[PDB]
Amino acid sequence: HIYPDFPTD
Amino acid sequence: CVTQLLKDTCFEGGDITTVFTPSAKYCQVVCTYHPRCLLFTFTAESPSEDPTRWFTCVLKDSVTETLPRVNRTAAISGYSFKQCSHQISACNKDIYVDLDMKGINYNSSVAKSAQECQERCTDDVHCHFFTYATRQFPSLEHRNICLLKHTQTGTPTRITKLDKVVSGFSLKSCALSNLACIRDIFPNTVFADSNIDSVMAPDAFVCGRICTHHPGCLFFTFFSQEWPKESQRNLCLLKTSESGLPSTRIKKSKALSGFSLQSCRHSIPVFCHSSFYHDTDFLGEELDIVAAKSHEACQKLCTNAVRCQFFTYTPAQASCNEGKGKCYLKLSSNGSPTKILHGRGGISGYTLRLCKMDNECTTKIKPRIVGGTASVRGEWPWQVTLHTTSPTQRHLCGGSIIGNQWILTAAHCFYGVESPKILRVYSGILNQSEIKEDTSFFGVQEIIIHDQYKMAESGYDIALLKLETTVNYTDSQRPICLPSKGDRNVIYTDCWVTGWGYDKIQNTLQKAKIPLVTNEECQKRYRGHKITHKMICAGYKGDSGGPLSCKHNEVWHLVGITSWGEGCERPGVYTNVVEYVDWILEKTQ
Ligand SMILES: *[C@@H]1O[C@H](CO[C@@H]2O[C@@H](C)[C@@H](O)[C@@H](O)[C@@H]2O)[C@@H](O[C@H]2O[C@H](CO)[C@@H](O)[C@H](O)[C@H]2NC(C)=O)[C@H](O)[C@H]1NC(C)=O
Ligand SMILES: *[C@@H]1O[C@H](CO)[C@@H](O)[C@H](O)[C@H]1NC(C)=O
Ligand SMILES: *[C@@H]1O[C@H](CO)[C@@H](O)[C@H](O)[C@H]1NC(C)=O
Ligand SMILES: *[C@H]1O[C@H](CO)[C@@H](O)[C@H](O)[C@H]1NC(C)=O
Repeated sequence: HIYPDFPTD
Repeated sequence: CVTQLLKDTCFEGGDITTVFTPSAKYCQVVCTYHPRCLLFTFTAESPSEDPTRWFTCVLKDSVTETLPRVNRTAAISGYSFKQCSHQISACNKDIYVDLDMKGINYNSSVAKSAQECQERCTDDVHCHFFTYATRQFPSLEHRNICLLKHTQTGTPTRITKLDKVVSGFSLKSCALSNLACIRDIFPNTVFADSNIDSVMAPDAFVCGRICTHHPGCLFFTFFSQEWPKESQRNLCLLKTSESGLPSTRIKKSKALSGFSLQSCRHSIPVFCHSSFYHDTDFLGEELDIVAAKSHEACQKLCTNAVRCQFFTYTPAQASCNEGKGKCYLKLSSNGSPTKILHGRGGISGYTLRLCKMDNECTTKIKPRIVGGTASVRGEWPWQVTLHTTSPTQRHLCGGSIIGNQWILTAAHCFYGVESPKILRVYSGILNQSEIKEDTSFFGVQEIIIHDQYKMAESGYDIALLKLETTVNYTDSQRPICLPSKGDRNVIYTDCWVTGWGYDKIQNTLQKAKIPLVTNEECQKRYRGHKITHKMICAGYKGDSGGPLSCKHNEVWHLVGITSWGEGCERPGVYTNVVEYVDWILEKTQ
């Protein structure tokens, strides 16, 4: 799995 | 060397490449370990440039070894440490708040704290850096999430500011990891897996050392000079897999295969190749050609030329001609020969400018055979004799130099010593009768005793002495390496106890090779008291706090401090140093 980044909001 | 930095200037051109660092301080480290970088310019977070320029670390080279400075806002300049003499460290304990470092995110998991996320990055076979979202992190499903990352280079591909998060690197390069190293090298074996890079290497040891300091190398395959295909001799192949282990072991002939040792980084030579390669010529770009009497002299001239990465000396050929050869100082874009030609008469090696990036306790020590029991100066240069001034100055116990300002010894050694000030550490000693009132000695500034220590038989029997004045290393006084946490499962089989027998002292230093014996085997002999994993035994003439030193793969390791022995039959018991690595490091930096 590749995970997405953390949210910029 | 211009060691500190230069706000707020910028070098002009000469760029090799551009990378991303959370700071100039780190930029300067990347520049040091890069094989061509001599200087660099970092760009800090600032009003003056778009976000997309922040954290830009530009590595550079110049033939004159410097560049034109120019004033510029929020730029920081510096030089690599290649020019410098003191030790050089990759370790970076920095946590960076509101900084998010980009890379291939391969693991998402929940973690107590940024700390415990760091422990996870460090303990993982792929992890370069992490980002950890804190419990004040707006998005409720992202709080407490520890994201693990890697890239090609070990540095992030991008850096961005992002509130309520913290990033940091793997502390593998401080000797903090628990990941086991595989020291086993497999002959006649090739691996198949993603080839992430490749170099030419004169042998499979250089190949493995390079694999170890290549951020993305987990294992490697080396094709020897005797390999069938002409085009691939001395080709060293740097591999990786997602499993992280090699999927397959194919048999073959004249290849050799093994693993990164990045976990065991201290305690193993890595950046330092001091062998000479006979009738071998290393191809690269020529930086100079000078006259010289020997290879040794060549190597020194290379070492003293900061752009030099390797050399070839062609001597007075045969035995005929003036004993003056040609020293070709060479260089490449990656610190390796572009090609390695056998059979052309040259003698080749590498620069030693490299060698101070290695742990001081990894130098060789100049041997002899065979016995036994007479030691001599130079032989056990980490051994110290630790003296007490009262009632009258006498050998209280043994200990071991492990740091510039550090001795490792037994806690039980300081039963009723009220004060550091009654203690004398003498190094370089052989005869005890050689110590006189004029003899030079180190004062102890402080005594750190494992707090959970009580009875020697109970365990936790370990003390650090911080010395008052640092030790200037020499053939007579040199540290010994701590075992690596990743060497836990290693089987030492060249072990030696040293000391003066302290009870009734002996004049000259004693040396006795002995054998470890398993805990179980020990437990069975020591009826009453338990024997924790935090001890280790041996047996089949050293003193308290004295070293149980084991030689593995050419490096000495301090495996045990002697604590309670009934032995020289019955086995001795020892503090199991490996188990107290975390502790020693915490206590010492
Ligand atoms: C993300 O990591 C999880 C934590 O396990 C550690 O993660 C890395 C440091 C890696 O070295 C791994 O081997 C470590 O053990 C991992 O899950 C493991 O632990 C969790 C509970 O914390 C548990 O849910 C899981 O069953 C455990 N076992 C294994 C070996 O992973 C998790 O799987 C990993 N994500 C993956 C592989 O997709
Ligand atoms: C150690 O002990 C005695 C000193 O009385 C001496 O005869 C012996 O040679 C000494 N060794 C060295 C190397 O000084
Ligand atoms: C360290 O190296 C040698 C030790 O013999 C000495 O010549 C030198 O002066 C020492 N000290 C320093 C601070 O350089
Ligand atoms: C940057 O350059 C000058 C030298 O030319 C230096 O003295 C000063 O700190 C900076 N310049 C100005 C104009 O302040």
